[PDB]
This record gives sequence, structure tokens and C-alpha cells, in this order.
Amino acid sequence: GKREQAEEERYFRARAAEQLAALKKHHE
Amino acid sequence: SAGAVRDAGGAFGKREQAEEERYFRARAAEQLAALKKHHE
Amino acid sequence: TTGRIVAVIGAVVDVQFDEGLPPILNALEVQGRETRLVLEVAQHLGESTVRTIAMDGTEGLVRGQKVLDSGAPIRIPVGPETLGRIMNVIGEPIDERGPIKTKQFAAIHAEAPEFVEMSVEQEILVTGIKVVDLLAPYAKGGKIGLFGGAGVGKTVLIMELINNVAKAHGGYSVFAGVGERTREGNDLYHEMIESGVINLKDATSKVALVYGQMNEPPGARARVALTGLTVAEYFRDQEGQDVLLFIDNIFRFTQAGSEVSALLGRIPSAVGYQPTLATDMGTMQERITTTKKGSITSVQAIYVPADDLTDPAPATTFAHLDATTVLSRAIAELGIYPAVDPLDSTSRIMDPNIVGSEHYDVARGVQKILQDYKSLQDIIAILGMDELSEEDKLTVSRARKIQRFLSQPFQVAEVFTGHLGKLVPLKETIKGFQQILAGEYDHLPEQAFYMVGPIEEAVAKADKLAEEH
Amino acid sequence: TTGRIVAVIGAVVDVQFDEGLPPILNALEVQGRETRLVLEVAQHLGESTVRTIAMDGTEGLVRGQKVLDSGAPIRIPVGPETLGRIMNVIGEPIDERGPIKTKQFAAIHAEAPEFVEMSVEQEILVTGIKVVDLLAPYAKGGKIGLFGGAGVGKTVLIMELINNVAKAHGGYSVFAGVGERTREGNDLYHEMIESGVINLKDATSKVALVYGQMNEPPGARARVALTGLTVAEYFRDQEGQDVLLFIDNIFRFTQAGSEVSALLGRIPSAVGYQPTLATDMGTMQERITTTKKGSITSVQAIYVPADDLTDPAPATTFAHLDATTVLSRAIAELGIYPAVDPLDSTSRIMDPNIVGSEHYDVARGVQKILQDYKSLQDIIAILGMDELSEEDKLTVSRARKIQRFLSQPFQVAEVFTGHLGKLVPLKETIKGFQQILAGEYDHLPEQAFYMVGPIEEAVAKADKLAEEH
Amino acid sequence: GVGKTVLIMELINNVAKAHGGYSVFAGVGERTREGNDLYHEMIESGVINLKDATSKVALVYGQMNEPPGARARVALTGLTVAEYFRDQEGQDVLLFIDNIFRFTQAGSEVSALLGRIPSAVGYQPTLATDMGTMQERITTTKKGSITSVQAIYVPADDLT
Amino acid sequence: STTSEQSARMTAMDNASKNASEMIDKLTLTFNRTRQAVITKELIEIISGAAAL
Amino acid sequence: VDLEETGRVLSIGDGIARVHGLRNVQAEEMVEFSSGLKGMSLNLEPDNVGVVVFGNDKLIKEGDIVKRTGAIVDVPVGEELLGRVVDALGNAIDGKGPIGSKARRRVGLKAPGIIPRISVREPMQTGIKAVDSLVPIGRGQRELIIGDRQTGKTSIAIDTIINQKRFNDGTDEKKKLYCIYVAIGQKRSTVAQLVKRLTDADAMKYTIVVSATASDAAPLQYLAPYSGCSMGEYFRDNGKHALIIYDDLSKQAVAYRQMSLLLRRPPGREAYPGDVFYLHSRLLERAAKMNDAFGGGSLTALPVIETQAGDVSAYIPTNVISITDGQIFLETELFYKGIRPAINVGLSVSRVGSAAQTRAMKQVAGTMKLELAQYREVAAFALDAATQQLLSRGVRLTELLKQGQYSPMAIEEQVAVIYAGVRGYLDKLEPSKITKFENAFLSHVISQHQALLGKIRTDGKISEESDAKLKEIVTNFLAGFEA
Amino acid sequence: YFRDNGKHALIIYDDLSKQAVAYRQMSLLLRRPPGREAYPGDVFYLHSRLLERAAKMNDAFGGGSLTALPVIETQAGDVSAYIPTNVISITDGQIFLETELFYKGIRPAINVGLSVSRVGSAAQTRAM
Amino acid sequence: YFRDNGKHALIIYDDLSKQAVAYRQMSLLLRRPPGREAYPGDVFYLHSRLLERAAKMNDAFGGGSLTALPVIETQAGDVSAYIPTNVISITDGQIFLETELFYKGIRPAINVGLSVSRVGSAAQTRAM
Ligand SMILES: Nc1ncnc2c1ncn2[C@@H]1O[C@H](COP(=O)(O)OP(=O)(O)OP(=O)(O)O)[C@@H](O)[C@H]1O
Ligand SMILES: Nc1ncnc2c1ncn2[C@@H]1O[C@H](COP(=O)(O)OP(=O)(O)O)[C@@H](O)[C@H]1O
Ligand SMILES: Nc1ncnc2c1ncn2[C@@H]1O[C@H](COP(=O)(O)OP(=O)(O)O)[C@@H](O)[C@H]1O
Ligand SMILES: [Mg+2]
Ligand SMILES: [Mg+2]
Ligand SMILES: [Mg+2]
Repeated sequence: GKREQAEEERYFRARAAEQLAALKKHHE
Repeated sequence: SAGAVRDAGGAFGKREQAEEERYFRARAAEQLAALKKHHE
Repeated sequence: TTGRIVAVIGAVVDVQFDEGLPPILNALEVQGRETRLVLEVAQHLGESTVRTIAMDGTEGLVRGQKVLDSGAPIRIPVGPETLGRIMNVIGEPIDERGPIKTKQFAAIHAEAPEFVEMSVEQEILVTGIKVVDLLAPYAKGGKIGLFGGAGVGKTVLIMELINNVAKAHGGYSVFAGVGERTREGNDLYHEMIESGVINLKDATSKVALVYGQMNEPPGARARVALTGLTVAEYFRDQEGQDVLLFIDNIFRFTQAGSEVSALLGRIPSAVGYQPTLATDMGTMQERITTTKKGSITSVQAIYVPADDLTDPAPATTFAHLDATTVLSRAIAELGIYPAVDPLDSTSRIMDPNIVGSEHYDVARGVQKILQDYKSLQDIIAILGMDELSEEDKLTVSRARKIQRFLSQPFQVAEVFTGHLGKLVPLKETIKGFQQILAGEYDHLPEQAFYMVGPIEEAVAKADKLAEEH
Repeated sequence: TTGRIVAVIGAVVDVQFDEGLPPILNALEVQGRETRLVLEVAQHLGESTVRTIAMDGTEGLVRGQKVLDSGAPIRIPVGPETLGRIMNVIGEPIDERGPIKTKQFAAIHAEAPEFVEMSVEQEILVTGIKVVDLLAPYAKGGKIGLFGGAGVGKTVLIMELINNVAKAHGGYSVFAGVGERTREGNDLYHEMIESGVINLKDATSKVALVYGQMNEPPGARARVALTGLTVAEYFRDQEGQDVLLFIDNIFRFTQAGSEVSALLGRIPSAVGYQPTLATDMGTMQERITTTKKGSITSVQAIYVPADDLTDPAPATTFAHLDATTVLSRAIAELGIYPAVDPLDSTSRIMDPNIVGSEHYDVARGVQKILQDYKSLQDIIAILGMDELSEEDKLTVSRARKIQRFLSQPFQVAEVFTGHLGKLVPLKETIKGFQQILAGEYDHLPEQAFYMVGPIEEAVAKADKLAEEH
Repeated sequence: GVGKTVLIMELINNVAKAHGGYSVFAGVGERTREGNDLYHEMIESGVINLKDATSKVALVYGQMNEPPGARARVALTGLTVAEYFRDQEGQDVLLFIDNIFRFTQAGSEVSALLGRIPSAVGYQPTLATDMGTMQERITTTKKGSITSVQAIYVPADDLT
Repeated sequence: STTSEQSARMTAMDNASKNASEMIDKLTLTFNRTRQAVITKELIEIISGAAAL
Repeated sequence: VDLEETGRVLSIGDGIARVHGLRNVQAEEMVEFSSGLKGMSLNLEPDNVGVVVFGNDKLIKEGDIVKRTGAIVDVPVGEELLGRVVDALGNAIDGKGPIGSKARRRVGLKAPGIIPRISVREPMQTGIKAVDSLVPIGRGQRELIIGDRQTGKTSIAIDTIINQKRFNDGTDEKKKLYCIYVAIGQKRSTVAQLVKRLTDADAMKYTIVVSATASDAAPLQYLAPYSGCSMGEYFRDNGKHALIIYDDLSKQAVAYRQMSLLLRRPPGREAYPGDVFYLHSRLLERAAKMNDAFGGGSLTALPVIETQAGDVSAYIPTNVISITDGQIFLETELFYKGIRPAINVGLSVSRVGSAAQTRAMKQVAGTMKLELAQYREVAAFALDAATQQLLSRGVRLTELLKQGQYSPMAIEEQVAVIYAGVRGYLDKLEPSKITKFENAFLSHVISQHQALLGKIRTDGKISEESDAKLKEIVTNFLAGFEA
Repeated sequence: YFRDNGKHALIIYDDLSKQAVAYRQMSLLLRRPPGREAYPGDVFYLHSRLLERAAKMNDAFGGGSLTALPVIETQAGDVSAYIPTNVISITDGQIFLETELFYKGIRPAINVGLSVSRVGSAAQTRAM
Repeated sequence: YFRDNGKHALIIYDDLSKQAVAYRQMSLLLRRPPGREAYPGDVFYLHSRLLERAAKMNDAFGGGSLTALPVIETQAGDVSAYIPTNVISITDGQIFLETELFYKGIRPAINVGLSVSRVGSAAQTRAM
């Protein structure tokens, strides 16, 4: 399924953004 | 057709079989406790 | 008449006669051989030459080797002398117990009984197995089929019926080892001496034996079923008595034909089989039946390649049977033995007028809940058991208990399971499943119904499980 | 002795003789032609007539045209003078640099090394590619096989291995262009002159080129694989050198065989292939091996028809390989390069005794979590990530980071990719994946692992992405 | 149950009324019953007239009951009738073929019986050429044109 | 909280059905490809058999 | 001059000679060509004889003289083959001179009938924990090793052969088992490693190697399993017992198909001949257990099949499964995870789990079979506190089923390692540490506690005294392991 | 005979599935070219000409009729198989029977959703 | 003619799918072993020898070139079919075209992900 990859990639793009937020605030 | 999910033998089929097994294991324990009560 | 061999390719052999040409389905004796080698004529190639099929290994044969026409088909010993004795496809004994001195012989090829000779006396035959006697009960003087894949319990099932029915049966029986393991032939021959159905020192043998296992060539294995049923024809026709005809495995008849179909000069049919499938099966199958004179009650084990019921071989066989027992692997892998599919195994005698309304209504009630149980399994796969309603939870509970109560331990299969064998009466089976559907065993666990005899032992096992816990 | 052409159908040609009929495998010179045509004898049809296969186009041939016998198979030049020269299927030079002057020749057909001549020493070969060395590492003096569909990345992968391994290796090399692009032959030829591995003026060349590309007829493409094979045999046997054989693509040897088997009058096998598919490959592949005296490390590119690994041609080659590298399209289309499938590629040296207990334990750990991640795809598709268990989210997270860390920038890919190529050592690779499995980089994002060398550059790349605010 | 025959008769009627060109219906390999139904519906509608010579339709039939060879070249028989009105009279002709799949399998049946190695999915080797030599005749020439409405039955709902 | 979960379950099951529809479409194409291949392969065996007679 | 006992080659191509003459030649008779090569007369036709060539056919020209041997194809047999490596015909190929065989058995003899056979009783110890416990192989049985490429198929056979050193070096005569490894299709380099492995483990001295590699012609690959079977039947008939491994029957069928198709025999399913079931059935049937009257010996078979993408429902795989007494389904899914050997417990069966197991093993194996069966039902999860510890047991026991290569364990040693897991001394211990646990535990018990292992072998069971000793050993070891 | 003498008749072929197998066997042994699933080329024409004869005559041709109720055996409920599709495409409707509906209790197990009668809707009593 | 005489030419085969079907007709009528999708063994060789004739000649051989733009018709986006994969394994890249993008309005409907040019990156203006 293509929408399997759509939902999974969406989820981990959001969580990747959260991880980059924690990473940048920790970097400061 | 009816019961086509378990006939396939995939993730949903095996997880469904495991779900039934868990539920009826718990209910089997409760029913054995009921037999303890009626016997005693 | 003399006939010299002109060509030999595998099991197929071509023999050229000088003047006297033999008909089709005639036994040809090959001279200059240590062991006997019968050749059966299949075709007439022309130019006073015929194509044959070998009943044993064709190694050693030379071009120009002499072959004599017997003047008749493959004729075998028939009578009470064959009882408690093993024999070849050609008729010779292979149990090292001297010659089988019969006073009369019979050819393995013969015309089947006509339409006028057919009987319609349907009567139920009580075996002892619950799943059989409830859903798809066998007919006394009928044609029974045991469909199953590789290792689903065909041999264990048929060997149980021999152990159960033949003892109660006041008559004779016949077994045919058609293209199966010789190990099984060794296991059956010895245990029948222990049970006493075949006596050694005196002539009180009930069962007869014919064998042609998978160590034999195709031509041999293609004619064993015919050799086997021909014995049952004698016990049907000459002696006005009943007779049992066990076969294992009848698929190897149709398989063996396809092994020599290419060499006989035939264009192959679908799924690699020979084009002569329905006709070759038909001329053999309809001979195995109950006439007005006698009554054969056959039990045929049928192999199903890759669990494929749509395969030509098993699919064609369904039309020849009255009662069927379809074995599923999915049911076998759970631990349910015998792994009989309750929504597939059926019989012609399953009717309220034939076996009574109480037998019919309960059996249909079992098939109703088990069919609805499949639909609920699709809902449970997404939701789960907890999200279901109070009504649907009970249906699944009763369905799972009925599935396990269909299972049963056999006396023949003690070493496999560990528990002792059982034999449930007829009315116990009808009443046993009726109490479960009515809702009189909701309080008990499903484990108590797994692998037991009647409904009484399910209640008795629940007492042990309560005290142990 | 002279011979007359009696029949010509495509690549197959029939030649008749009066006396002195040539045996099988022998080459025949067709007279009355501008370019040197060669017919290899395949069969003996009878009546002093032999069936042959043409090594070039058969257009212009007339029936009755004279054909001379050389008295031997296709003999070709072999030696130090073949290094830096381009050969064709029948030994001739196709680089416009005069003849290949050598003091000895060798026939393209020969028996494989005997059982006593085989070697036992299985030493590891370090490539530099992460997915390779961890999961299915190659071996020195072994047989490496690069499976892959149409355009997945076989010709890039083989050129990376030649750039890394064949450059840093004190020994000779051989490249066999079998049925592939002639454009790629031109690119490889000039790229090797540029680097220095081939030299025109000096006699210090390391590579030996042999080409029979997809513009050639089936006779050439079926025999050119053996031509380049014979060059490697010389350096193995008579010198005792460590040779590196590079065949691209080996499938074309079998494909060419299928095109002629039709015309040779054989009954076709499964999927329209030749019935002698295993044996023709067997006699060829067995010659490519490490003997006691010399050694050959063969890296063979293998085409996969219609992305189907069950096809006879790729299916047969698996047994002849020590290490396999299954390139998947689904992996390539996701952006993961090189697209080596981690649950399909295998190796025989992957053993705790050889690679070590730490290597083997980390190797199975990557494959375990990748298998668990693949098992939950049906659940993520319909229900979603929220429906999964809290602990299962952790297993899915790491697997995707492991998938992206298996990717790697290539040296030869620089020209179109842009990113600089990486060369990760063995100890750093095992360390990198072991930290991800242990959970030392769960806080970092996935895209940090995509296209990096060691684990250190993945952490530094995450800090670069952290600077988007 | 979708007004198929009603649509066909209207296209026959309107093209005759507007562009002034007659029509041809080619019954290929379908039911004879359906031919009987269509024939009388055309008479009740008016496109066929028994009383006078003002009929707009020329019927050509070769249904299930006839052998492969007969069914294989019915579309050619009807096509030739349409070719007359285009080439000789210079009209905008309207041809109908029902069903076009029957022309295909008829060609497949003929090729099989003649003794030819079947192509993919059991069809004839000459699938493209047999369709090509028929279809290419249906075109706009400088004299006139033949516009063909062809009923397509897709086997197993598979367009591939 | 009651109105939040019903709105979420609506869209969650809506996505599940639409994601299932896409997998059916692609499997239907893969089914028809394999359907034709089986018909062609089985037929070639019969043609191979007849020619060898 | 002569056409009775001699013939001339009409046509030769693809290793198939059509010979004019040879009028008195038998079916399946061996024949010698003028060059020196031998061949087998399969197709006897009115105007010619179809002869398959054993080896390269470049030397066989048209009009070559073809003599008669006057005897059906046969191979050398006896105890002299033990140690040597041979080809399909039975010639030495290891450069250690010509071996002197006493007798010569026929390749295509019929399998023993119903009377000479007897039910399987004595065990065939493989030395693998997963096999001997759950899928117990008895002597005379035929057990299939099925699975995909690179899934530990051949590895199972090698460990079985090395395990017989325990019995063959001893004094007990009946418990000995002579091995026979038949190689069909696989390349010489692979086979050279196997002989080197068996040589280093002192296994070759009681093992025979029949090598029919890809370089060899199809008739040799076709014949090799039958040649090896005849060598094993020598022991079978004469009191002794033997073990044979066909590796593999899939690559044999491909050769038989090629051999058949080039003889102009019509194809069947997947281009295979009509009698490919007969090919493997008659070969396997010959493996059996002879009764005391005929000798008492036996022949145990271990055929191998290569499935494509885990398709056990394919043509050749479905044939061999119905023939053999049981099967061992090896899977890539378990193999990649780390579970090596990757034996699927739920799917694999022996069908003789009683006499094939020792009374000592029957205690621990019977209980392990039940717990793993209950575990696999409730597996797909990682809650109820009662069944929480049940899921652990299964993971703990599955780690014990792991086993390193070239290290087959004794029957008494296998009971000791299972005793720890089955009684629950690994429940609190972490799953990842069990391989390290068993490594030290097995080496420790064998080193010091020899008498305990000896007492289990003496009594043939886990006695109350021996049960008490193990109870104190595992508890003290576990405490030392953790802290 | 009844059709052409102003009388009505009903024929039931039970079944046309096994007829094709016999026809296949007959053709292959005569060495006629094989086709899809080993059946001869004109396997559609076999049932088509047979069924086409079943018809309803007008008053001018006697006014009789011959109704045909052919039978086909599907494999696992596959209506899109080779032989079934041929006979489905010939007839004027079909009555599909499921194995699921039978065991659930619905007997006769007639799938109302798939079963249709195109021509017979008009030929029916107004009371119904 | 242009290539060898120091000139440049473009050639477009529209399409090689229909050519392969025409060659399959010739092969099946000639009675030769049919493989995947009933195509002969040398259907690859058919397209391979054709396409390689398109080349770039050096200054020694005139300095001309022939540029090939072959066409293939896929069925329902089946990129991994028999004939398409053969032409993909010959050509120096390909331009996949989506039915979705074309129907949606995006024209030309080039699949950016799958479409690639190997040697075209070198032969491109720096402005692009
Ligand atoms: N228990 C094990 N522990 C560690 N490694 C193993 C184990 N079993 C197998 N292997 C590894 O797997 C590799 C392949 O196993 P094996 O030689 O049995 O292949 P196969 O399944 O017989 O197929 P083929 O012979 O065609 O490769 C071996 O090289 C070996 O190192
Ligand atoms: N009634 C039964 N109870 C328990 N196990 C059974 C039963 N029947 C068959 N089996 C299992 O199946 C195997 C025997 O099957 P078998 O009868 O040989 O099937 P087939 O004849 O189809 O090969 C045994 O290993 C056993 O475990
Ligand atoms: N390591 C890699 N990294 C990125 N792209 C790659 C890599 N290997 C191959 N490719 C891509 O795959 C395409 C085809 O590669 P090639 O080796 O020619 O495939 P094949 O040999 O299978 O036809 C190239 O154009 C390239 O863009
Ligand atoms: Mg059986
Ligand atoms: Mg390439
Ligand atoms: Mg192996």
C-alpha cells in the first residue's frame, strides 16, 4: 500500500521535527 | 467470503487467533474459579 | 501365440506379433525372466504390433525377446483362500506363505454393473466418530471418501475405521495398498495378527490384502485398485454377503496413468494429467458399488496435492462418492484431530426423513454457528474480543467449544496423542452437541471438551481441571 | 578436408563432409568471406553431416559454400601481452593496435579443475560497503554474485568494486563484457587508461579486456564468456597469480544459449529455456574457481528477468556463488543506495568462527529488527502507528534508521550524485550499527543516517539539520 | 437495463436525419434472441420500414449458433456494406459491431483449429494483424467516412 | 472527550478503508498479471507436450 | 562386421548417442564407446538405441564402435569405500590409489517388501537439540530436510555425521552408524570444504562421499543417489546400520529432466517427465529397517529439497513430502533473526515420536513440546499476570534451541541443558544471556560432572538422585552467573 | 420435437462442465490442436450452439418453446473461470449459489445480489 | 547515413512494443519455443542490435551521431514486465510517464522519481 508509506512517513516526519526541536534547544 | 482473514494467514489472522486465545485463557481462569466456588 | 519385443522405453514396451494379434487388456507372459513380468496391452499401433505397459521393472529386456499371449486379461486368485494373504497386482503371493490354491479365478477387467442393477436402499452406518456420525454420516452399502493433503491424517483415519467397523462387521474386508508407503503395509500386517482379524495357524481370517506400493512402477500402481476391487466383486457376487473395501491411496491410480500418458502417445491435459481422466476413473469407480445381489461398502483415501481441492484428480472424484470426509490442514495445525472440516464434509443421507428430524436439526445447528463464527473472526481481527457485544461473545464461546468437541482420540493413534482411544455411540453424539448449543455448558471451560469421548467425560474432565488449579 | 554448407537457419548452420568429419567443439573456417567467420561444431546429425553455431552473422552464406576445418576448438592468445588489449569472442584484437603477439595459445573449452586440485583456505575480503561487509561479506579467492533487476545498480556496484579492490591489489585482473552495452565498454576502456591500470605506451597493465556485447549474435555472446574465462585460467595455472575476474553480465551467456537451443532442435524446458541450462552453466562456472596453485576472485553481475528470482537463469547461479548480493528495486525506489536487500543477500563465510562472535551477533541483530519491522507493515497500513504498542514503536523507529544507515555514498556515483563517496572500515561499521541497536541514537532523526559514511558523520549531520532554527 | 438499443437507434436516426447517411448493424457472436429483439424494436421505432423503402438500417448477422469461420468474418460482411455507402454514394456512414470481442475470439478459435501455437493468454499469434486489417478499413476517406460504434466486452474486468 | 473520540474514530476508520482500497487496487493488478501468466505457462506445457509426440 | 554385440553411432549430440546395431543389448545396460567412455542404454527403439553418455561427449564421433558389457549398470560396494571419495560410477577421485571392492551391487534394485521390514525401534541420534527432542529420527526412517537456499540444510547433515563418532569409536557394535554423503549438482569447491571439515573432525574414517558436481554430465547426477543407496544397502542387509544424505534431490530432478528431454521424451509439469514421483519414491523406499530374520540392519535416509521463496506447494517439493516419513521445514524468517538451526517446530514432524526418543529425553522433550505449543498460540504480543511468565518460558526455551556449527551434543548432555529451562531457572534471567549461559554451563558439566552424565546414560533416565543433583547445580551456577 | 409441434419443453443439462472434459478427451486423442486449459479451440462454440437451440417460437412457427436450464460447477466460487464465463455469456441470466449461504441457513442458497433474469421479468404473472 | 558522414540524426521507434508483437507473430508461426508472455528467446536480441546502432562517433569516424528515442507501452503501469525491462536494460535511462499525473492535468506527466538520464547529465548546458 502507498498510503501505508504515506502515514508512516508523515508520523516519523512529525517526530523528526520534534527531535530536531529538542536537539536545537539542548544545543543552545 | 466469510472468514477470509484467517484463511490468508497473515498479521491480522495470527493476531486475531492470539487475541481469542488470550481472552478465553482469562475466561477459562475465571470459570475454573467458578468451579472452585461451586465445589466448595 | 508368439510375439517378439521391438522397442522398450521406460515402463512402455512394444511387442510385434507375427499372425495372432492379442486384444486390448490382455496379459502377456515375457519368457526368459527370473521373476514373472506381465505386460498389459493398451493400444494397437498397427502393422501387427501392439503397445503395452509393464507391471514390473523393464530393465534386462532385449529387442527380439519372446513374449507369449495368455489368451485372457490379468486373472487372479479369488475365494476364501485369499483371506489373510498378501498378493501382487498380477495375482502372485508376496507374504512367503506358499501358493494361493484357489479353485476359481477372475479377471481384473470387467464391465461395470448396469443402471438396472443399482439399488437405492439408504441406511446409516454408525462408526463411532462424532464429527463423522453427526455431520456427514456414512451409508451402509455406500461409497465413502477421505480427502486430505500431505500428512493431515488420512491413514490414521482409515486405519481407525478398519479397527472399529471390521470387528463389528459380521463378514469380510479388503485392503488395497495403492502407491503408498511400504512401512505402512508392514505396520498394518502385524497389528491385524495381534487383533486377531487375520489368524495364522487356522483359516478364520476376516480381512484380505492386496499391495502395490510406491516402490513399484506406474503400470503396477495403475492396476492395483482394479486388482483390489476385483477381490471385493467375488465376495459381493458369488457369496451373497456384505463386504468392506478399504483403499489407500486411490489418487495413485490417476497419477500412475499420467506417468505413462506421454509415452503412450497422448497430448497432455490440464495440470499435467492425462486426457483420459474421467473415463479411466469412471470405468473403475462404478464397479465399486452396491448391486441388488451384494453390497460393497468402500472407504477410499484420496490424496489432495498441495491441499488443492480444485486439482483435477480429487475434484473429479467427488461425483463418485455418497459420503465425504474432507480433511483441512488449518484445522490439523490447531491440534484438532481428526482434522475434519465441518463446513465441507457432507453426505447424501443427511436428511430429516432419512436419519430423523432430531439428527438433522442438531447437525445443521452445529454448521450454522460454525459458519457464523467465521464471519465474527473477521470482525475480531480489527476490533478484538472485548469490543464485541454480549450476544456475539457467547456465539464465539459456543463455537470454540463445539470445534474442540468434534475432536476425538483414536485407539489406533495412542502413541501419537498419548491418551486412550474412544468410541462414542450414535445418540450420545446427537444429544452431546445439542446441550452445548442450548447453552448448558457456558460455565465450563473449552479445554475440558478438547479430546474426549461423550459429553459425560467433558464434565468429568472439568472436575480434574478444577482440583488441579 | 573441405565441407559443404547444407542448411542455414539463423545462427545455426549445418555442414556436410565427404571424409574427415570434425568432432564436437572444433572451430571451422568458412571460406569465401571478407571477414573471418567461425563455426563451432555442436552436434553430429548423421550421414556425414554436423550441426554448428556461428560466431558471427550468417548473412551472405550460400548452400554449397566451402568450409575448412582448423582441427581444433577456438584457440586464442593468452599471456602478459593480452593486458591492456581488447579481445573478441574468437581471440582477435578489436582495439586497432595490431595483433596480440604471444608465445603460446589456449582453447576456450577445457575441463574444470579436479577434486584434488581444489583449495580450502577461505579468507575474508573487505569491500568498504556497509551493507555488504556486515550481512553478506565477500571472500578472497571466492565467487561473488551481484543479482539485480533492470537498472537497480549492478554496473555501478561492479565499477565501485573495481575502483576500490582491483586498484588496491598487487595482481592481475580480467573484465569480460558479455552481452552488455558497447557504450559501457568504451567508457570503461578510457576510464582505465585515465586512471593508470591500463597503459598504452608502457607494458605495465593490470587489466585484460574481453568483449562480446549485445550487438553481437547469439553464438558470440554464448562463447565470449568462456573467452575471457580462459584468459584468467592462464594467469592462475601457468603463473600462479591472484586474479580478479569481472563478468558483466553472466546472464547473457545463458540467454544466448536459449536463443540457439531452439534452432538446435531440442525440446524446450521451463519458461522457454534450454534443457541443458544447468550443465552448460556447470561446465563454465566450475572453471571459475580457486585451485591449489593459483587463485581467482570472480565478481559476476547477474540479470534478473522481470524482477523474478525464481526464473531458471538466476535461480541456478545461486549454488555456484559463495557470497550473494540481491539488489532490490523497492529498496532502490525508496532512495536507499546501494539497494542491497538485507533479508535476501547471503554469504557462506558469515559464521562466528570466521568473522568473530561480535560480528555475527551484530549481523543477526540488524536482520532481526528489520524482519520485525517488515512483519508489522499490514498493521501500519490499515490501522496506523497509533494502534501499535508503545514498545513496538521503538522497534519500528530503529529499523528505519538502520535501513537509512545501510545506504552509502559511492565513489563512482560522485559524477551524477554530487555527494562525495565514502569508504567505511570493518570495525567502524560494526560499531556504528551496534550503537543504534543498543539505543544510543534514538533521540536523533532518521534523515541524519541517510547517505553517510561511519556513525560519527551521522551525528555531525544531525547537528547540521539542527540549524534549521 | 441502460437504454443500449435506444441509444443505438437514436444515433442511427440522428446521423441519418442530420448528416444524411445510412447505418449498418453487424451482429457478431451474440444471441439470436437479441437479434430478434432488436429487429422488431427497429420496426416499432421506424428506422426499419417494411411497407416502404425508407429504412435507414442494413442488418448483418452471424450469431453463436454459427461456426467459428462464419462468426470470424461477419464484421467484414457488414463492413463491406458500409464501405459501399462511403465509397460509392459519398456519405457519412454509421457502423455498429456487437460484440467486437466475439470477432476476436472467433479469430482465436480459427487460429487454434488451423494448428498454430497460441500466443499470450491463449489468443492467436495474428491478434494484432487480424484486428488491424479490419479496423483500418473503418476511416475517413476523401469521398466519405465510416464512424463505428463497437460494443466491447472486457473479459474478467481486465483492461490489460 | 466523547465527541473527540467519535470524530477521531470516524476519520481513523475512514483512512483504514481508503488505505485498504488502495491495497486492493494494486493487488487486483498483480492478480491479473499472475492470472494471465498462469494461463500462458500452462498452455505452453501442453504445446510442448504435443510437439514431442 | 558384428551387429549383435556391437554397434555404430548414427548421431551424437548433447550427450545422447543413437546407436545402430546392439541387437542383443538389454534395457538399462552399460555400454563402452571406442574412446573409453561408458554409457547407459535407456531407450530401445526398433531402428536405434538411445544411449546417454557418462561424461564429456567431445570424443564420441559418428561411426564410433560401441561394445557391450553384458551387464546391468552396477557400482562397487563394501567397507573399503569408507574413507574414500568417489564419483557416481564408483571410481576414486581423491588421489589415493584405486580402492579394492569385494562385491558389486546393482544400482536399480527393488526395495524390500512387506515381510522383511519391521517397525522402527532404535534411535538415530543427530546430536542436535531441536531435532532429537522435537523431531526424533529413528533408524530406517526417511526424514526430509526442506528449505530455501542458505538456510542450514547441509549443515544439519554434517552435524549428524560428526555426531556418530561417539558411537563408532566405542565397543558397542549395534549402535554404530556408517554415513554416506551424496552430492548432486553442488560445485566441487563446496564439496572440498565438506570433506576437509569431516577430515578435521575425524569423521571421514566411517563416511563415504559420492560426488556428482555441476561439471559432471546429467546421467552421473541422475545416477549418483542410486549408486550411494546401493552402497548403503550392503550394510542394511548384513546386520550393520547406515545413514545416507541426498544433497540434493532437486538438482537430481533437473538432470533427469535434461536427460529425458534430450532423449525426445515428452515433457510434463514444469517440463519434468511424467515419472518424477517414481524417481524419488523408489530411491527413498529402499531406505528401511530390516527384521532380525533377514539381518536386523537398517538404512536411514535424509533427502534434501530446495524450495523457491518458501513455496513448499511446488511440484517437486510436494512429491517428496508425501514420500518421506517426516519433514523438517527450515525457514529464512527464523534464520535471519538468529535462530540457527532455523527448524520450524510447529510445522516440522517426525511421525514416530516414541521409540525414536530415549526414555531420558522423553521426559524433558514431552514437556518442552507442550510449553512451546502453548507459547506459539499466544506469541504475537510483545496485561494478564498469570500468562505473563508463560511468554517468557517460550523465549527462554527458544534460545536453548540455538546451536553452533560442528558441535553435536550427546543425548545425556541435551537433557541437562533443557533441564535448566524447563524447570524455570532461566525465567528471571535475560533472553540475550542464555547463549553465554549454556556455553559455560555445558563446558562446566562435561568437565567436572562426568559421573552425573554417566549415571543418566547408565540408568537411561532422570533418576530421583540424579534429579536432586542437577537441582543444586543449576541454582548455584545461576547465582554465580548473575552475581 | 415438442417445440416444433406447438408444445412447451424444459431441458436440464447436469452438467455442461463434465461435457467439456469428455469433449476435451475426445479431441486430444484424435490429435486435434489443444487450446486454453487443454480444451479444443471451439469449446465456447460447443455450449453456444447447444444453448442457442433453446428458444420461444411465434404463432407462425407453432408457438411452442424449449426452456434450457444448464448447470455449471465452479471452483471455489470463481465465476470468472474459463468454462463458466463462456456459459454465463451465452445464457439470458443466471442463478448463483454460494456455499456460505447454504451453511448459514439460507436454503436454497440463492445469491439474490448476483442472480438475475433479464428476459423472464416480463414473462411473469401480474399477481407476483 | 547521417551518423557516419559527420552529421547528427534523431530516430524514434513508435513503438517497439507493437514491433515485438509483430515479431512474436513471426516466431509463433515459425513454431519456435515461446518464453515469457509467449515471446521468443531472441526478443531481447531483436531490440538490442537495433538500439546499439544509435551511437556517438568520434572525430576519427566523422564526428557524427545517431540518437534513439524508442517507445514502450506498459499495461496498467507494469514497469517490471518482460519486454519493458529488456528495453530498460538496453537504453541509457528512461522517461516514465504516469496515468495519474496525465489525468490530473500535469502535462507532460513525467515521473521524477523513476525517470533518469545517465549520460545526459554530462551533455547539458551549464545554465540548466
Ligand atoms: N547453526 C549455525 N550457526 C552459525 N552459522 C550457520 C548455522 N547454520 C548454518 N550456518 C551458516 O549458513 C551458511 C549456509 O548453510 P548451508 O551450508 O547449510 O547452506 P544450504 O542451506 O545447504 O544451501 P546451499 O548449500 O545451497 O548454500 C553456512 O556457510 C554457515 O556458515
Ligand atoms: N487422530 C489423530 N490424532 C493425533 N494426531 C494425528 C491423528 N491423525 C494424524 N495425526 C498426525 O499426523 C501424522 C500422521 O498422518 P497420516 O495419517 O500419515 O496422514 P497422511 O496419510 O495424509 O500422510 C502423525 O504424525 C500425527 O501426529
Ligand atoms: N550506489 C548508487 N547510488 C546512487 N545511485 C545509483 C547507485 N548505483 C546505481 N544507481 C543508479 O541506478 C542507475 C542504473 O545503474 P546500473 O548499474 O546501470 O543498473 P543495471 O546495471 O542494473 O542496469 C544509475 O543511473 C544510477 O543513477
Ligand atoms: Mg496416507
Ligand atoms: Mg548493467
Ligand atoms: Mg546445500
